[PDB]
Amino acid sequence: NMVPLNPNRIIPDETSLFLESILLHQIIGADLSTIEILNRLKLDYITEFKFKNFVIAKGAPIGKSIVSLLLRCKKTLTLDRFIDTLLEDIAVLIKEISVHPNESKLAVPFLVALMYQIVQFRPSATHNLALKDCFLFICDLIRIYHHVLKVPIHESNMNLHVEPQIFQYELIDYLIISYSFDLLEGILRVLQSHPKQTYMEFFDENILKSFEFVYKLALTISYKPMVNVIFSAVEVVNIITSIILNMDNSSDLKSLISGSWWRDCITRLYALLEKEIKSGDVYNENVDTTTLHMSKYHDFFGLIRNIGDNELGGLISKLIYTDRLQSVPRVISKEDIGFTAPIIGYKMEKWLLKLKDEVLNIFENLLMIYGDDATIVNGEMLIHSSKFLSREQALMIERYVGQDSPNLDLRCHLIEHTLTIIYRLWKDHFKQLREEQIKQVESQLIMSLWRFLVCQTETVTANEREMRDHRHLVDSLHDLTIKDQASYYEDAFEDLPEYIEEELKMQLNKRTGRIMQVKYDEKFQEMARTILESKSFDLTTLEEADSLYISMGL
Amino acid sequence: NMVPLNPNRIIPDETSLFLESILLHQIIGADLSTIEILNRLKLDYITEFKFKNFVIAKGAPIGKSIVSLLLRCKKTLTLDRFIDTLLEDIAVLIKEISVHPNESKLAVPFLVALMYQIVQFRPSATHNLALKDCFLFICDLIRIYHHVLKVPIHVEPQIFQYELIDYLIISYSFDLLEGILRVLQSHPKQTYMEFFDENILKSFEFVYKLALTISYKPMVNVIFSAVEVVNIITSIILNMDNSSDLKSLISGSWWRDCITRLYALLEKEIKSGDVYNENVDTTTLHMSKYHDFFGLIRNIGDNELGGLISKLIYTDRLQSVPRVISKEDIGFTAPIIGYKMEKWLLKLKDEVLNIFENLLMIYGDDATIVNGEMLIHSSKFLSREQALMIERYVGQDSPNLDLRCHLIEHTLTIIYRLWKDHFKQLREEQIKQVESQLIMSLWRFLVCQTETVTANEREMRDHRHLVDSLHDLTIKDQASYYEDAFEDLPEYIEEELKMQLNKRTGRIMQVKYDEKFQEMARTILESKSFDLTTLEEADSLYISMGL
Repeated sequence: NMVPLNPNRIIPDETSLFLESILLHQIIGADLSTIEILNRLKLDYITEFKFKNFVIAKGAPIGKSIVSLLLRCKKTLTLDRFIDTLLEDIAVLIKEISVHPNESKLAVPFLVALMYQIVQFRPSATHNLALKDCFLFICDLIRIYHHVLKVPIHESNMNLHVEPQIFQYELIDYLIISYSFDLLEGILRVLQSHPKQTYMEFFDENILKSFEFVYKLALTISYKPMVNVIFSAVEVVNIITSIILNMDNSSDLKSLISGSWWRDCITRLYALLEKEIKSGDVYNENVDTTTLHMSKYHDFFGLIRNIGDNELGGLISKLIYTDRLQSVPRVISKEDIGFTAPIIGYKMEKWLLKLKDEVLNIFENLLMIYGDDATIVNGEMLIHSSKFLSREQALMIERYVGQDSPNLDLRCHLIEHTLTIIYRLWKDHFKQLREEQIKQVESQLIMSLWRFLVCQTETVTANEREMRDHRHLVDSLHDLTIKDQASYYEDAFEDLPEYIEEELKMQLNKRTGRIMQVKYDEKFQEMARTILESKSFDLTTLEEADSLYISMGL
Repeated sequence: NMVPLNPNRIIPDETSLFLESILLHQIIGADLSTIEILNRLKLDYITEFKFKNFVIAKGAPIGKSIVSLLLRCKKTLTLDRFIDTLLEDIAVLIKEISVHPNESKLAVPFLVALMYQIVQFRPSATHNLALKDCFLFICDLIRIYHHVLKVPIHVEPQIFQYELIDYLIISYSFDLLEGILRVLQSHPKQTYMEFFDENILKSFEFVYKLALTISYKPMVNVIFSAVEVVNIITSIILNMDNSSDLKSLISGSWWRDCITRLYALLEKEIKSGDVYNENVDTTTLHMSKYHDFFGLIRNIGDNELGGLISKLIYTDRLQSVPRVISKEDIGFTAPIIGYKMEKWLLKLKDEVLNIFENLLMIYGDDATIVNGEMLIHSSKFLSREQALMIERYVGQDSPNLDLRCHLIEHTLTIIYRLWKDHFKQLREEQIKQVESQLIMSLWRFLVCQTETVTANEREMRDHRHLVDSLHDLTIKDQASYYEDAFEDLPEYIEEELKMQLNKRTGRIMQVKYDEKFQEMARTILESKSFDLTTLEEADSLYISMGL
């Protein structure tokens, strides 16, 4: 039963694999490895930089120097040390060509991207000090680029959108921001999977405050934000909360994070959830931020996620001359970027949908961070939460079913889950909710519960006769998915073994029922019922709960 | 007691450290990661390139595709297959730029430098098939550059057009042949024969015929490269136990057609005072303003063009054509470079007579290559350099005195083994044609038998203070820097130092030679394998020391 030592192992040098995954590293749509995009850039307003042998001479491609750095500190460090050292060095570079307001700072985006490829090449050994370094670092960089993150909601008269149609530097700023927010996500991840015996370090008031300023610059309630940064900021909020739970000695750091500071998170995050999605004009200047757009004028994927078309990634395939040592880079253009494939809008909206899954689940995570709570959840996480829950009931009904699009099932699963969030709030966090706010939203609460309730008996099919017709009229997308998973996307789900389609006929059927407002899992239905029929609090008037229920029975 | 273990044995991969060396490739003076060097090589004319996935276009740098390969080729290929893939792909590059006379070839020099980091990376790892092919592809590139194949001996007036391009790549490519065959040498003594292909040896015979250019001024970096290639062949010969097979492949015509130009080499002069001077050619080893630098192993001395190798790639601009490497913007403070060049060409002459004495060893029996013409020229070398040393290289206070001593003593070994056993080639033609050289090679070590020269400690120390001052300052550099127990000595180490130095400078003086060497020039006369001197002539030399 020996498992033999292989006396001639060939075990990789992961720092070497890293050196590779750097020198080859290419952003989505680029002509070059983005490292080489660096490697064709000399800049004339930094004659000579050094931090620790990183001379970007007066005649150096910022690449030339950065790749050379990869080589030097490759010879120097071991893996964790090299992660830390590229962090520090590439950062202090990002500063010295970011706080230098007259030079071509297009190294900076891919430098941040390099932060990303670093931290998320070896999030195993990356460590708190340089984590916070790059974190706070590009945070202050985003405070450097106050202009784009805070551009007037509609350019009020005086302010004009007469911009040089320039995703050129628009890319520079936006790219840095989103890439670095994804780097914040990955830093949270190194600590997020890091042992929770050691969670008192990468949390500090400086993390919080830098994020204050940058979060507020991105979720610009007064100006016209962009959806990559909105995604990214709310994702950072999300992982922040994830660790607010996954920190064991939680009371101390929950004291450290200010209650008013989560509050200033969630004012803007409720603001988000109440901002909406106008696909037909998502690639056009729409209404005052109540229309998440990610306009083609500022449009690429992002790093742990690909929401746009990344059309402007193609113009990164014209980002530099690719035949010239450019001093300032090749245009990317806001006008050129963006009847062709509204699947573009559909996948991006499937994101924004998953975004609001993130939002609901991290609102939910807040719900857990406090069992006994404070100003962030003061019945407001019933007000705004159930307001979203009922807004999505009303939208799914009034349009989205029949609108019968890719969104349907994902949205219905996640808003029934936000129903469940309402449920556990109204049961365990039932302690907080006081009269003033249960009166501000008695409406939403009671009738959202009532809507889900008018279903359980379901005398229609209770089977797969023509509720499968419904599975075709709306769940046709998930029918394409059952086809695709059985024919393309499962090693075993070809030649079904006859104990699974017996289940399919009803399971996918109640999936499309949850799409079409009915036949939610008995779990779901009694969740919704018990939220309302909890007579322990007179949410319902006992003499009229009969008039309520008699829409179904009871 | 027991040897201990390790929880996390963290071995960098062989290819990991490979990319280390490769990416940070650098050549003395080429100040860069030579991969980056390559990154500064765009080629407009050729907008179409692809061997094993080698995309290249107008403003698309050779190096951009070099990094491309290096990187994904690490995860694709293994150690030696990585080597081979680089060899063949970057060799297709070598070619299609070489056969592309319209473009300039700044690629091939550092491409070949990359080829060397490859080649050197390991002997055992590197595989002889790949090594085989690399040399063949270099020969194809030389055929593509037929116009600039050799250095034809006044359009050339301080203008480094193709001199810093094709000719620079020629020195690089020649140093590549050299190190290629050196890693072949290092390959174990069992598995040469696949390398031994008359394709290989004929192509080399041609490139040697182009390097030791007797009729056109032969660039000395190239001369060194070629003679070292010959040394490598003769060494792989001494090594392949089944040497009969390799010797069957190497034609007697190959032997002759090479060793004859090696004679024409060993009898070109070594003259420091004019080494870096293009004056009397076919004698003085020029390599002056025209062209001097390292190549791929050579530490030619200053490496004057070294920093210019970096100055070949802009390292500040994308260049389609080479950044000017100035030909005589070059260096010059004091001829310690000429002194080390004397020592360098003296190690070249050493390599020549070394493979000579080495073929005299293996071909101990009758040999069409142990013809005694060997006797003639090699004994000429012996007596000639003996004369030069005792007549001019005395008082000269050089380190090169030691190396001329090496020359004479080693050619003594050669002609002596010729004397002792291998007269089966010899006839009276060579006997009387060179009897003076042999017999006086004999007496020069005979007369040393006095042993009353030193006999003491007050005189040879001063003799070295006189002439050996150089190697004395070097034994002091030794006592100070280059060894370990030069402190609180056991009273034998310093004594050995002084005996060795004293006998050493004596050996510079052609007196008090190693008594083994005294006998190993006595026995040729006194042992009657050949009675050079009759009884009416032997005493005529016996008188010159007493006897």
